[PDB]
Amino acid sequence: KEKLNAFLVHDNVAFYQGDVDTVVNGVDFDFIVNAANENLAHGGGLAKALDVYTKGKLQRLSKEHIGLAGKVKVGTGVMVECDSLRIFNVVGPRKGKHERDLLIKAYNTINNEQGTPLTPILSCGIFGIKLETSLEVLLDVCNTKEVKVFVYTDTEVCKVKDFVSGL
Repeated sequence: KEKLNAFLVHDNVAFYQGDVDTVVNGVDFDFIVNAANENLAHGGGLAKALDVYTKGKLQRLSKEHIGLAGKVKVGTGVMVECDSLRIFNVVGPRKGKHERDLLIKAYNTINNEQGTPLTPILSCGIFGIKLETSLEVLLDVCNTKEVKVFVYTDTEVCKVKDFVSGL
């Protein structure tokens, strides 16, 4: 019944390519993860595209609760319901000394949030973390329930395939 076919499945993890409108409409999932920030201020990248999608109910239901007490740590997420679209706003780390520990935390919050996640690969946008490093942590942490992962570009799709080949 799923409209968009995964370009790759590895163990419990299925990989899709599309923009936000494409994956929200084509993929079966309980909630989508927004790769976000402390004040929840949507740039900028996937966060923008999601807020355009919403719109911008995401930013409004945002702050709101940021807002209500009162800002979000690296990460740690804030679920919002935008119509029939549940958005789990997760703060991934910036590149840095503690990026692997904070990446572990972020994916662990995703994995422990009830339902099938649709997540991007955290922090490999302007945060500067290598896609393959964030994907390594994603697979290590998200190792039981089914999880769906999306990327946008043909470059990203190749990096995912090559990394998964090496496994």
